[PDB]
Amino acid sequence: WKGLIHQYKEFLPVTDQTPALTLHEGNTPLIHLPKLSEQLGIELHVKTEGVNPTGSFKDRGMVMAVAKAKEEGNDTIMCASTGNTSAAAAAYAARANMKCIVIIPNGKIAFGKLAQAVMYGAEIIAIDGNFDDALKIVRSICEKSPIALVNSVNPYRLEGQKTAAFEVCEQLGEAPDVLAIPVGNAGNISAYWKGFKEYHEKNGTSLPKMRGFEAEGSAAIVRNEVIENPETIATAIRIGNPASWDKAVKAAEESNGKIDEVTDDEILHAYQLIAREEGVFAEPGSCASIAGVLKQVKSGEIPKGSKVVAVLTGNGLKDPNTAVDISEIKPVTLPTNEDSILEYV
Amino acid sequence: GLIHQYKEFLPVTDQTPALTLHEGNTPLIHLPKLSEQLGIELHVKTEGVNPTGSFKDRGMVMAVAKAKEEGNDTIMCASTGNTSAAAAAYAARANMKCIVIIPNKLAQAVMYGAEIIAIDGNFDDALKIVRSICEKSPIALVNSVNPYRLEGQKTAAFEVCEQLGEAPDVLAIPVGNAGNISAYWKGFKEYHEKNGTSLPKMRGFEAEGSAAIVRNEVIENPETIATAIRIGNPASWDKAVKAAEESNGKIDEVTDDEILHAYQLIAREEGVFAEPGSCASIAGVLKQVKSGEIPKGSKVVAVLTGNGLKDPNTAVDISEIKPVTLPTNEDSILEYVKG
Ligand SMILES: Cc1ncc(COP(=O)(O)O)c(/C=N/[C@@H](C)C(=O)O)c1O
Ligand SMILES: *Cc1c(COP(=O)(O)O)cnc(C)c1O
Repeated sequence: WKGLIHQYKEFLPVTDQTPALTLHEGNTPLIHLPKLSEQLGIELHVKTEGVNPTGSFKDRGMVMAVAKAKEEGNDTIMCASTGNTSAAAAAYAARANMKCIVIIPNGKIAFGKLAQAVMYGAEIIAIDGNFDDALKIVRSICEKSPIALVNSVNPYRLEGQKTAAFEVCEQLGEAPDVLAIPVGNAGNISAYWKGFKEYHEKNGTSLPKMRGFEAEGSAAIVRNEVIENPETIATAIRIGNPASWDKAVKAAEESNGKIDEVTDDEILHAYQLIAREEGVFAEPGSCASIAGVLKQVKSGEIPKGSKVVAVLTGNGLKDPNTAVDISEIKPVTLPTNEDSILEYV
Repeated sequence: GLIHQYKEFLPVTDQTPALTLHEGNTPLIHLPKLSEQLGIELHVKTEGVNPTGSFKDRGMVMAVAKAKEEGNDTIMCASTGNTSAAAAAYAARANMKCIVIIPNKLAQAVMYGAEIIAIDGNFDDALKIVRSICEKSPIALVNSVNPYRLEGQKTAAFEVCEQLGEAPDVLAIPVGNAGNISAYWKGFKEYHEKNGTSLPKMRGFEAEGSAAIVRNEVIENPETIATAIRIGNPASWDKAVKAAEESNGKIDEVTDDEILHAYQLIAREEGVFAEPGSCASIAGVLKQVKSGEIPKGSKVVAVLTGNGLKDPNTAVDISEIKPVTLPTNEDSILEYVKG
């Protein structure tokens, strides 16, 4: 396995002049969750994108966007980020010998992502505004500067991210009934749908129902209005004006899917559920896909017996502070005695 | 699944459950820029992509699968580090309880469902009581003395051979308790005798403040920023020594400054982020290339044992890249961007 550009070049806008950039991204596990599957009465798998080199699915788009930006002659890339896009941008820039400038919302990106941006060598600019404010600035600057924009409005980002749908079909042996996915800036749900349509066209696989889930306090698509003050403890998807809004809606309509919302309480519960029941640790915003499966299994929007693939978009180590916060452990102190300890259990 | 992939090398029976979190098969990444600068062909085995973020997962999936096979219903260890996280995730995946005993970060382990119990002793007291409990109950001990952890961990050497297409000249690897260097060596020997691959020189690296094997003396209070390898009395000490001996290798030491320098270097130059303890393998490669013990033109695999996200505090603390705080205003941001 030598990275996405090599593996899927047949589906990518790459030429012999594209730099052979890779951090061995892609090819992530599709993990069957038999306990949750039996509890829910469905066949549930998780695409664990936390295994990608910078710990999220953003690596898929970033390797494409950075390579094309280099192929186009740039020495500098820029993005706004809730943390995972900036971490991917900074790593691939470092790998590609390019400068990386990132604009992040002060106090609103997970601590692991800040460590990454710092430990990849990005020029980090923190603003008092939110992600939506940062993206507006970054797009404005890149219109007027010799700096390549690598946010998801760069179409090369979606070309890389659609490979995830290719893998899901290859790993499941068929397309799933449901692709459940978190929605922040909405590029990823759009990319998966493009991937499923291209695979349907080339290989005959069926078309999943695209089921996206915003966080309630940032569910701009669900509310059908721009959210000027989005909030959620799942700061990855704390995004109130998704730049791929229309593409996401088109993906739900064309796939007979839906973009739904889940509450923060529901997110945190799914967050603990997969770690406790299956040994799978994903960051809170990723667990919106699992909260969404729980919500729609109950309502019947996901019927029993469905083959469901939920995307866990980011590693749980991205956000140590949420895990520390909700896992209040005040361990009992016991005498050093076999009977004391065994009896307490 | 690692157990499935390598069952011919593993104590797998028809009764072994198919336990997996899809650990293993981790990337082996060529570092072309560092390679050019050093005059070697340098690859890194990036074990931080394992499920809990450490190579430990290799050994824990094997130990827990065997524990479940025997009919235990609980896993127990005394630890606070990556061991506790790995044991707890595989316990949860195996549908088993997990108990961690600590002397008076654990959040990941607790997320996986580990029950934390503190005792009024030191870590030695904790390991002693864990062993006594496990000897008398259906609670399996998964501290480092559990042999199945070495068996699991040896698969990393099989992967390196299959990923390179040959054994490397040099396997550079951190040494904490020294389980890992012995697992890799055992794996190379088995792969050599079965498939004809060559035998690498095993090059282990301790942090100088915790370098018990290098100093040939138990270090009572070991020190280093690299918490993963702050082990003052390596449990697999002699096994590691014989591994370096059988393989014409060496166990060496690196300073914290060297570790931190490698830490920052692989991240800035190659986009590869590993936890500080892991970067001892890179610091040692730098040190032994400069000393000629790694000759120019060697094919070298350095093992990056853990995810850099394991330790965000060191990353921020030691870096001089500090985020600059700017008004939400394009003009002031453009002017800084040229500034
Ligand atoms: C972990 C995680 N999950 C889901 C999403 C949302 O995916 P989307 O709908 O935007 O394609 C993000 C987005 N992170 C971006 C916005 C960032 O890091 O800047 C994310 O980091
Ligand atoms: C456990 C660990 C080590 C030490 O490996 P040993 O087998 O004890 O020599 C090094 N780095 C990380 C990240 C670890 O988890």
